[PDB]
Amino acid sequence: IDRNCHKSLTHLMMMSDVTPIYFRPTRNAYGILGGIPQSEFQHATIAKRVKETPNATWPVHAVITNSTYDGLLYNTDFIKKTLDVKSIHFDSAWVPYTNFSPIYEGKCGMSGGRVEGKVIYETQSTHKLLAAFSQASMIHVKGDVNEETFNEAYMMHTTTSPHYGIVASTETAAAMMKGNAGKRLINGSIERAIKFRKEIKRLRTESDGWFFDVWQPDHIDTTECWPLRSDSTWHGFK
Amino acid sequence: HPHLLAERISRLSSSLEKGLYERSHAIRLCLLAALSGESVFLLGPPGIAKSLIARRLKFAFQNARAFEYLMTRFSTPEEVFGPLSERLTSGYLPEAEIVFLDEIWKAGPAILNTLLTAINERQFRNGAHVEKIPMRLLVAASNELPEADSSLEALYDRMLIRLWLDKVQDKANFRSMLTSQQDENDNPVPDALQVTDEEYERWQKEIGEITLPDHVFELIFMLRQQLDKLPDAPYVSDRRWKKAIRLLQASAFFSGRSAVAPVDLILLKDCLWYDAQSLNLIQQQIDVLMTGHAWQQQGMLTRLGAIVQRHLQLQQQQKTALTVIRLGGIFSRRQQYQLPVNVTASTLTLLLQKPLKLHDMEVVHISFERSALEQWLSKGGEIRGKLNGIGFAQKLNLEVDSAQHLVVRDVSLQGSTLALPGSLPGEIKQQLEELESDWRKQHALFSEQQKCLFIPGDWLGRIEASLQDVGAQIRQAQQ
Ligand SMILES: Nc1ncnc2c1ncn2[C@@H]1O[C@H](COP(=O)(O)OP(=O)(O)O)[C@@H](O)[C@H]1O
Repeated sequence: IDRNCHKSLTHLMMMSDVTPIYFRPTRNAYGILGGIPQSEFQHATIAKRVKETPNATWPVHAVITNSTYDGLLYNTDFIKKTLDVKSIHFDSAWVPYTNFSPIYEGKCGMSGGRVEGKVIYETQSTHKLLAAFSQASMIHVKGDVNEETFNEAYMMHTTTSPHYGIVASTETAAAMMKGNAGKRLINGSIERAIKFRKEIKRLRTESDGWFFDVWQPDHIDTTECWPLRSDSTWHGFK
Repeated sequence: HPHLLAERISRLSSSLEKGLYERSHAIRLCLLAALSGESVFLLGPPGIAKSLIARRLKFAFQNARAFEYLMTRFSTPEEVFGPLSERLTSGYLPEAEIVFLDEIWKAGPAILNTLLTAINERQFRNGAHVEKIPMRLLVAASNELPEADSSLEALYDRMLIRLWLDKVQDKANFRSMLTSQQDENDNPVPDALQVTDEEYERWQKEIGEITLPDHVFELIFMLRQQLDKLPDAPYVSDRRWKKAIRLLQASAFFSGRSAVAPVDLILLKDCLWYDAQSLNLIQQQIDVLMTGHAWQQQGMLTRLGAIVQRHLQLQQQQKTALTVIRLGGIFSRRQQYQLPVNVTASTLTLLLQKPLKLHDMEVVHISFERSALEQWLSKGGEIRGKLNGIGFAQKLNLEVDSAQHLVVRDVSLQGSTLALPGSLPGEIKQQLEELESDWRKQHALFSEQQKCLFIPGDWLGRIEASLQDVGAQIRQAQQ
């Protein structure tokens, strides 16, 4: 399990007799937590904390907070090959749109193909950054999972009379995004976000005094995800 | 009988040191490997007394043979073990006891393949079958270091002790060394200190009979996990850990002890590194382990620091009030919790400021029950408490105060804040003497096993300084 976990993930460790292993994500001084380094995914790291911690076997599941609460996507093209876990979980509860745009290919768990011997688990939120009623969520599957016996575990938390008003709005969010008429909402939100980022730098130099600053690189002319390089000073991550 | 063994060994190495100054670590370590069946490796520039130690330890026995050989780039196996006629091995290595091999990092591939079979099994092929070798001490010196990816690393990973010799640096020890009159070819060892062949075969079996205490295993297993946390630490296989147990059991055997002593872990500084980069990493982690987990150095620091923080907290509690804390959780009514370590009795008494007329009588102290106070402050209801420590537990009109106190109401709706009776506080002195007594118990074991001959002298200045640092700090808070 990742260190930057949600309150819902805390009760999960208190109901299952398991031995979790916490990571050490990167961080700066402003409070914005970075991400898990690439050294924590190697083969010499997974089995490193297993022998040191008493009563621990081979990890069969990994929970990765991608993205975090602030919105920082990781690199799934390197985790799906280096991290030797047959059940990698991606907490994509804040990015229900990494598909309807070409600037998100190879950045999430759903982008790409089926990993041999592994499976991708994503619990993308529905009533957070979409358009549906409350108490709605999705479970994405990229590979082979369970359904017959797994349905018994789903009924342990869901009553026998589900509210169809939420189910009808849950599938509606998947239909409002299909087609070119739905893809304009993702690209339109990015264009309005980049325009808002340029208005801050424009009203900063021309102003007479202090002004707000956006945590962004010095070059924002492109329309894509700005990578966090090692020769920059805007991110401040050592 | 076991106590007299440490005195005979101390007198045997006394004559061996006479003639080689600043070389006590290179002579005393070779004696332990000779009486236990181990090896030793030396490293340094040619001319720092590396070949005399192989010819000096032979005088401590009665049937020893020397063999000073120099490996070259064109050396042949027939010139090392003996030329064949079946091999004429008259005074070489298969029948010798102490052999010397200088510049071992330059022999041929056939020589290295024969040196690997004469260590694990003490055997050597002779045309057809093999034969036993009465080898007692194996020493090897050189100058340079081998490659990182070569066939010469198969022999280095099998040796136990890796000595680190260097030229002289002290000026006082160089005056007598520059003009020394002690001969290096005589017999300075007396005839009464030399062991026989019968005593050697008996000591080889009594080494494995040394018991392994549970406190010693907690330090050896922790050191193995500490090296794994550092990626730059040298890789150590399971073969070295099996031979390291015999090294510690043999050190405490000749020191008048029956079990493995925690001080024997100092010899592990020359059994893990392999080059100059890993030399500063092995000696650093062991120094922290010996001054942090051996005699519970850090174990006393985690308890002394809490006393200093507790001493500053009791300054505002020892005029006297009683602050009630709120217990955590999601409950409807605002529940309250008692005091933790401050009060521990069951039928404790509580004082009060302004006296009240309860039950048509005066009272100066009211005692409550600990088993009944925890239930009323959580599940609610009514509290029952006696007056003046006598009578039955009568009911009172006790409620919660805005400033976290206990206001006792009567028939006139009057307030009365309750408080606990008061007494270097007593709690600080009680918790400090228990930690101070543990320091004398750990120092008592160190003030008995320090006479071990197989311990370097430079480590006595760091282990003793670590124990005196905690003692100098624990005696400051009690002033
Ligand atoms: N550091 C030293 N202290 C005292 N004597 C030494 C020292 N180094 C060398 N010697 C003397 O030099 C003589 C020859 O040493 P040698 O075998 O050449 O050393 P190495 O094998 O290191 O070259 C020995 O008899 C020894 O007494």
